Amino acid sequence: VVIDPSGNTYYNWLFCITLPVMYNWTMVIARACFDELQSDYLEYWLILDYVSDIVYLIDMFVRTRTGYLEQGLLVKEELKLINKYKSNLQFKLDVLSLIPTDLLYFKLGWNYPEIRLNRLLRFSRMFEFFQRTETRTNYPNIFRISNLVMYIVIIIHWNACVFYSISKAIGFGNDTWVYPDINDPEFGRLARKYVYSLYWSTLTLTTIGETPPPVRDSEYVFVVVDFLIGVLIFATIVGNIGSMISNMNAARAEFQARIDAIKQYMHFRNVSKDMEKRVIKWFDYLWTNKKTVDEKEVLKYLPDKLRAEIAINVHLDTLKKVRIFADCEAGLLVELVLKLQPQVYSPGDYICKKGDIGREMYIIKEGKLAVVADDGVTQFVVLSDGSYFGEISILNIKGSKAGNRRTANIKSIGYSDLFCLSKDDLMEALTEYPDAKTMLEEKGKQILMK
Amino acid sequence: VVIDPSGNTYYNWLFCITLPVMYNWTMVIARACFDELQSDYLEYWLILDYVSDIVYLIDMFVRTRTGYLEQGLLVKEELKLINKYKSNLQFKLDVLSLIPTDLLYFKLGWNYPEIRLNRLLRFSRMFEFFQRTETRTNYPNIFRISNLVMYIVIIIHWNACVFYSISKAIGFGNDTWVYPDINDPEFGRLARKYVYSLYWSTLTLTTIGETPPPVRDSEYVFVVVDFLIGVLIFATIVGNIGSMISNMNAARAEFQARIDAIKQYMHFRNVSKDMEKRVIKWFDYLWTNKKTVDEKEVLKYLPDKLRAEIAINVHLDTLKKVRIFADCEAGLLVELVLKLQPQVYSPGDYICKKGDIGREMYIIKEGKLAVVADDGVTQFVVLSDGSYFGEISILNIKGSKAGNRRTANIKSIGYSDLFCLSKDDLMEALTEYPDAKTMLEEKGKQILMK
Amino acid sequence: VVIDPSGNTYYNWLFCITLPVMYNWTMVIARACFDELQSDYLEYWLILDYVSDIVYLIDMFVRTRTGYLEQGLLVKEELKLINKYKSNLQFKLDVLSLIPTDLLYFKLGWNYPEIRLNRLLRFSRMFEFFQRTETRTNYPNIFRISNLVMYIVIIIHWNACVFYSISKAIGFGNDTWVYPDINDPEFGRLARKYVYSLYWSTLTLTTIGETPPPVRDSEYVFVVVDFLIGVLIFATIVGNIGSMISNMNAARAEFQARIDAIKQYMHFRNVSKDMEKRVIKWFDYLWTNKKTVDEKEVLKYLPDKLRAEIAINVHLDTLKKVRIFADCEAGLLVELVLKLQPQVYSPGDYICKKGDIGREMYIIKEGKLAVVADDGVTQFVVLSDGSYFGEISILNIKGSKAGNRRTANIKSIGYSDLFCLSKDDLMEALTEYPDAKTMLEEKGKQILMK
Amino acid sequence: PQSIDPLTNLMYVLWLFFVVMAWNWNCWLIPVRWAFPYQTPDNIHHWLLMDYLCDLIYFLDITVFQTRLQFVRGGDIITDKKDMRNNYLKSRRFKMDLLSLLPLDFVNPLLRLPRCLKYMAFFEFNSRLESILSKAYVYRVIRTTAYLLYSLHLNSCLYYWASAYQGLGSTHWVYDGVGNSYIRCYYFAVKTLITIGGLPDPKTLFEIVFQLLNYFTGVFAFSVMIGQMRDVVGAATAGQTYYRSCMDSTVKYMNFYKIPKSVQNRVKTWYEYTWHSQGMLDESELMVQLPDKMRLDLAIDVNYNIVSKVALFQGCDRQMIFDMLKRLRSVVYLPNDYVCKKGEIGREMYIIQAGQVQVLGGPDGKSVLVTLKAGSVFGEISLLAVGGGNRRTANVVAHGFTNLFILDKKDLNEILVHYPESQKLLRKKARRM
Ligand SMILES: COc1ccc([C@H]2Sc3ccccc3N(CCN(C)C)C(=O)[C@H]2OC(C)=O)cc1
Ligand SMILES: Nc1nc2c(ncn2[C@@H]2O[C@@H]3COP(=O)(O)O[C@H]3[C@H]2O)c(=O)[nH]1
Ligand SMILES: Nc1nc2c(ncn2[C@@H]2O[C@@H]3COP(=O)(O)O[C@H]3[C@H]2O)c(=O)[nH]1
Ligand SMILES: Nc1nc2c(ncn2[C@@H]2O[C@@H]3COP(=O)(O)O[C@H]3[C@H]2O)c(=O)[nH]1
Ligand SMILES: Nc1nc2c(ncn2[C@@H]2O[C@@H]3COP(=O)(O)O[C@H]3[C@H]2O)c(=O)[nH]1
Repeated sequence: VVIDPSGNTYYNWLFCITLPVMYNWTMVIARACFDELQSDYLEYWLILDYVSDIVYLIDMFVRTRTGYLEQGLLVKEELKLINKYKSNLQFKLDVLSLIPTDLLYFKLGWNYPEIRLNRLLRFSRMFEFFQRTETRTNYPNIFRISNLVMYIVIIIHWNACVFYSISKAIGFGNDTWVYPDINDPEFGRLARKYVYSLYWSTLTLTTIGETPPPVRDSEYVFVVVDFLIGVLIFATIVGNIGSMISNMNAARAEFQARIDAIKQYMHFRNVSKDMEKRVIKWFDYLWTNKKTVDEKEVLKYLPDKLRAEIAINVHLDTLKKVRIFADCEAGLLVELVLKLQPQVYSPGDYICKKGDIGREMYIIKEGKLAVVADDGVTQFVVLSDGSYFGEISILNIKGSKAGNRRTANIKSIGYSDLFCLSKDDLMEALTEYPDAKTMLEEKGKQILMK
Repeated sequence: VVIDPSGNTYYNWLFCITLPVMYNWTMVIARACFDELQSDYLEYWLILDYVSDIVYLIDMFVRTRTGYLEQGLLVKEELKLINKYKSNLQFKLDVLSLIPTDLLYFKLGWNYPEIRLNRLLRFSRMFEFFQRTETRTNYPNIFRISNLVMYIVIIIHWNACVFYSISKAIGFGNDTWVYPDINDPEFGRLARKYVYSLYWSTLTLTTIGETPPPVRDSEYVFVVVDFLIGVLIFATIVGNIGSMISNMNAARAEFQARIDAIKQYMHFRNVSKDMEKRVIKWFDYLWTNKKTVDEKEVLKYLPDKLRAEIAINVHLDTLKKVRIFADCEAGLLVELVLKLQPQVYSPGDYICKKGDIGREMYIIKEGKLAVVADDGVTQFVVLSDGSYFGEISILNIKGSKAGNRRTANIKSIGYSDLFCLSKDDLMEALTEYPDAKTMLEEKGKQILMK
Repeated sequence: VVIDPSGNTYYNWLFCITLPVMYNWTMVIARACFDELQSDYLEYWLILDYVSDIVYLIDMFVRTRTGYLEQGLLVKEELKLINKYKSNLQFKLDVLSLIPTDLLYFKLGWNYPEIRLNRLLRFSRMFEFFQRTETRTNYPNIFRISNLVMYIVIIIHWNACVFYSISKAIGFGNDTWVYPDINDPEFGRLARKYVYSLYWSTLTLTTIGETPPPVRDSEYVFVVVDFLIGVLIFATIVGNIGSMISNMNAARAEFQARIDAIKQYMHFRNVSKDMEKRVIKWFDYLWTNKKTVDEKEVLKYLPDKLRAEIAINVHLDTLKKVRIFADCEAGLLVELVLKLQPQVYSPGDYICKKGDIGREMYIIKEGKLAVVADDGVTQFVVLSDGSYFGEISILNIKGSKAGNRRTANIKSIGYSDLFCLSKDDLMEALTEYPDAKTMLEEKGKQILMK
Repeated sequence: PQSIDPLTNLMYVLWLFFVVMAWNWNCWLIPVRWAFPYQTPDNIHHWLLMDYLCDLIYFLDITVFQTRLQFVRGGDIITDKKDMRNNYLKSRRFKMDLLSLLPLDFVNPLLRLPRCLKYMAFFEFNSRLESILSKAYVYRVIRTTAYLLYSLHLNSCLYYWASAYQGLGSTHWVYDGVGNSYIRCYYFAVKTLITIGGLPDPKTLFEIVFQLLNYFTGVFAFSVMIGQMRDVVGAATAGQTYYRSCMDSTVKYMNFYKIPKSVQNRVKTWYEYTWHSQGMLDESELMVQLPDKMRLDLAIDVNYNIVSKVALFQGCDRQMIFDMLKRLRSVVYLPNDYVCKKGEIGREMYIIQAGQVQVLGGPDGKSVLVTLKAGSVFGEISLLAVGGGNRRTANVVAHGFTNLFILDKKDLNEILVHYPESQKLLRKKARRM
């Protein structure tokens, strides 16, 4: 056996069925409208059509052997898979796409390859493969842009075929609007036929004009309808490509808009030039060091399990040095790694001051910190990455000199990333884990007595 | 070494390397496609190319001397900077850009400037400048529009060069689509060559048309591809420019949408004419003094510290007039300003009512406020800017009657800007400083007894 | 005075000064470029220029009598207003606007009316009026389209004048691109001259094309530059139009997305079909009566004192019918409406159930609510508009037969919308007024005793 | 019948569609008969018959369809031939309908120009169509397409009037008179309102003024058209775009920090399963948008009986049950995820909405000693213990994708402090067990 839809085998077969579906959606109408294309390379079209039909049969075989998800579990029962497949409209589409219409080659002739237009009814495999591709690829916006570009290309190709077939129905060279006479040596070439039809289709679907104006009323109707198709469908896909490119830089535009609003605020309230320069320095640091994105807003939809595993994988090295994690009973970390919030401090920021209410605990992701003196010029000791502090004032402690107030002032030399840990979150994690509470109380006592 | 990226010297060098990168991105393809441009100014192009290569070498030196942020601190070790820069893709792009391909002139001749196309590979430096300028320029929408207009000019000029080169490869004057024969006196001029190619490229990239139709298959194919380029990439840039121009007044867009929603509520709800006029007057005052957008929403994307001294800097002139802080220890304002909430009051609005519970400090930023008698007609002395009122109720004292209530009522003579500060925030600010606490207490008791 | 800027007199004078500024900004360049326009109506242009200059003098007099808000109060001092005006850049722009350049006529002749181009420097007044209009119009998007169309027409008119000036400098009729020969009777018509120039400028500044191609190099340069300006103009038009479309359809798209999300939630879950129908009908009732937006998230921007009396004026008929509100004092009604919450109810929601602890007491502002028994069909009493229930569960009586629980069941009839007051908010308002804290208890005791 | 509900009657939607077709006939055919010479006396009776049929539709709507439309003024008023009709007569709809039915006989089609003023019926029919018809962006595409078609229709009629005003074929700009007049004037309207160009250039002053105004209106109408289609596609694909944006931001976050492909594949699998099944990334954002009664009732109709089935919550007050139903957090689990671990402490109760879980035990694990289907509840004993002194007896895996509800500790405590009677009930239940 049973093919899993989320596996690589199913995606590989999605590509292997998208190739004949793209081949049909281009070349069936290409050969139907351009008769010379069908007649000149008819052996190649026969081989490719037979291969595409074989792949269509194997695709219907796969659809009887692909497992659906019933109550969250993959179904391996072959009868259930076959019944599910045949109950869907996809089975009807596959049967309609694989009715053998090539027997009409023996009735209508070899120059009528539109008889296998029903092979276009495998478009759902194309769309399923494109939905599955953008999930797997590392450049989903680029792939979406290319897919919409492809849609533009196939719509232009279809309109080129329709223009050539309409010129054929009216007659080649009867007036200036239609494609010229085939007996012309330059305009009788198959390459010139398709390429000039593509040129007309591109100029009309982009609403440019610059083509011979219509003469007959049917040509006027078709030109009006094609310009309308180029204004409501083609311009829509062009705007969709523009919207995908806008969605590429959605976070970039949001960050820049926030910067611009802050700068407008500083411009109106007559903020001093030094403070404006240092705000710009903070934002330049934010963009340069790639800290413009917050893991809280990006991962807010993810569960606690997946956010926990991602945050352990991101913060493995910095949480290794922390004493309460991986040295104590070590079941605490999963409860706290969700609860840690990242904060960034500029050089010279005073993260806590003596006599200030300590409602939060800091774990140094990175950055040099310093337990400074009262004036701040003298540094007692430098805290490195992985160090944790602020634990003395966040908890009630026996023999507390001050209580609920910071005992030392710590300033960051250089920038610093810290895991802020609020008092309520720490108490939530520590009321259920007494060993970590005892260890943290002992650590707090060791510095507080000194 | 060491060059700080956040410094102004780094930005100046970003400009000084952006100039030769733009010079290359224009003139290399311009001289590659227009042979007369290279031939007629060969010595000037040689001097400018040597200058650009020298600036590229100095940019490589700056990149070796540019300090990166490791563990929060700036790296000043020379070998660390060499090994950091030498391990990036930027070093490979700089080496490939400064490959001395000019030795190819002797081999391929003086008519092949496209061997200097590798000098385009410094483009990221250019982009870095556009990231650094846009962050720091006081007119970011104007710079963004100018940057995308410059991108339009680059793409149009490149397509002009491509059109001229394709006409050269096909043959000048061979058919009606290509550039005309360059032995003609009018069209053989270099200025005419460039400006007609630029006119053709402007017409084609804007999907105007109005150019001679193609004759050859390759010409039709190139016109299809270039119209597709002009409707995808060029029109995406057009849509981005239109989105930025329509959103230059982003704060005005939000405020005007707010006015429109509130006025739709008024008109659908059929509120009275007098108060509709009152709300219109309030929002007229909000726009006239440009007090529309709130500082919390704009500044909430900054750290707590940065907002703290931003609020120090903005209100400093009226914070120094405050009796509570900046007079006793000059450190209480550093302790707590961000808890103050600015609120604007209309003329005649009663800030406090007689004998009610008070939970706000109400520090006056601006406006004239009057203590009123109970009748409402006769008013006592008018409070000035920087004064404080309402501190009797927020902090109660034992032994004093009606301490929790309001001693008097306050009327706004005009539009008053006040700092509403919660009572718990005042306790948190005043537990650290007892001298300011008792200084407030003495005057509060004095005005409370009588 | 002294003229208040927020008054309607200032807006009327803004229109009365905008008319000469628009007249200058269009007709000065119109007469400077079209010589027959200046020559044929020279007396009318002299009269209109003198009138515009007189209105400019009166406008500078107005800015000496336009008060500004310092300390929230309008300045009535004449000398202070004069110094405030003269310190502004607008005084310099107005003085430069009214430098008498008509004397240069006697040096230059009457065919040079560009000498009074400095009258354009009053442009800010023009902008200000439209700014004020966008704040005070009842049709904001109609005026936005009018403003955009007006600005594009001024730019197109200016470029038409520029095109005619370029045709004049090159010489009329020397090639196919310039305006044709003035000596020709058809082309020499002043209306034909201006209208064809405007047609050419509309074509070029909207990137339509359809103009004779340039012949000279300077013409090619100007057409490329003007098509780039037209790219900017068309992008501005498209962006403003699309932003208006988004602004008009924002509420529809958001509430339709809410409908789609709740539909997807109900289909994914196993919600019964009756509750699905009730949900869709309730949302449809909310949109049909156009009361989807809650009054908490729409009134939160304008201040609280304005918000309370907005709630008074909006729901005056409902609040006047309440036993609690406007009984004798009619003073609690102003305060309580802000903290009061709105909740809508489908028919048969069972707002209150017997055996449930009361969280809030409910104020019927609209709809008829019955007091049903356990059977759900028999109605004991129907509560009219402005009524109330839920009093005795959250209020405490020393002698109570119910242990903090609701005693009655209320079933909603006919799409009822009603107000709610929470229990903690009930105590907050209960500590305010003693008449309420005795009246609610004596009203609830009689209901509780039976 | 005698009194229909305009909000939810399909027959009223059909009649409103008929009124829409009559109004569309008037709007689309007044400029045709005004400009084009298609109202010759040979077939003038057809035009008069269809005009009088549309006027009869207008009269039927204004008399026997709009009068019997029930409304609400705090209650449903279905008073047949009473103030239900009077509300319609006091409404602006009746004023617009009577102003739109102005009789002008005097055969100029512009005298029927009041008939275009019955546009409120069109908007009412549209508003019914975003309600009763799912996938409503298709009708919005059709509506903006019809707006563009009508704009080109008006421009074609204006162009034919301009051509006949100057004489057909007098200039290369005007319509020459060869072939179908409407089709070629519509061709001019398409080449103009889309600003395609390519037309013969205007010569006389009237032609240049017409072409200038038509290009200006064309630029603005093309901008309106492209903005409308952009808005329709952006609103129709808003959920898909938001899901793709969140998923790609998550994916680039993992690729930034070099998350291994196993965890990345698990997160992508969660994203695709949540989007395909739930239709949204977080149901809680939808629930907080709703009124409180709707959210509470949806929690009821989802899992009220399933919650009430457990014996621990039996005997407690129903309002605590309502509150915990409001506080249940629905989360899906990938296959072979450890919902419970033996060493991990117990904090939360699991209520399987869908899927199967397996309790492992015995020698070295890997033995399904009991499997629980949808609707089961496990982990409730952890709710009883206070102070964190609870642990899972055995590890529980999710055999497949299991959507299940969470009632964690300090939330059950947060609603226990609201109900002291239930506090005593759960205290004695914890002491018994
Ligand atoms: C039908 O498919 C299309 C989809 C997109 C477009 C682009 S090309 C362009 C490029 C630069 C400036 C302007 C444009 N123009 C006007 C072109 N002049 C001749 C009027 C547009 O319309 C563009 O669209 C937008 C909404 O920016 C064209 C066709
Ligand atoms: N008082 C004190 N604190 C220290 C020292 N070294 C590190 N710290 C940390 O600095 C922190 C400041 O805030 P807390 O008082 O909460 O907790 C303090 C300790 O975690 C030290 O030598 N003395
Ligand atoms: N009663 C009184 N209050 C004053 C006077 N001057 C300033 N105030 C302030 O007005 C405030 C009104 O509210 P409070 O009674 O809380 O506190 C009062 C004082 O802070 C005064 O002269 N008399
Ligand atoms: N028990 C009872 N309640 C009534 C009656 N009429 C109105 N009510 C209201 O219905 C409310 C239900 O909730 P409460 O018991 O708190 O308070 C009740 C009263 O406010 C009545 O006749 N009997
Ligand atoms: N250990 C164990 N758990 C079971 C069994 N049957 C059902 N369970 C459930 O599996 C759950 C695992 O976590 P808990 O210990 O909290 O609660 C347990 C029960 O709810 C069983 O036979 N043994």
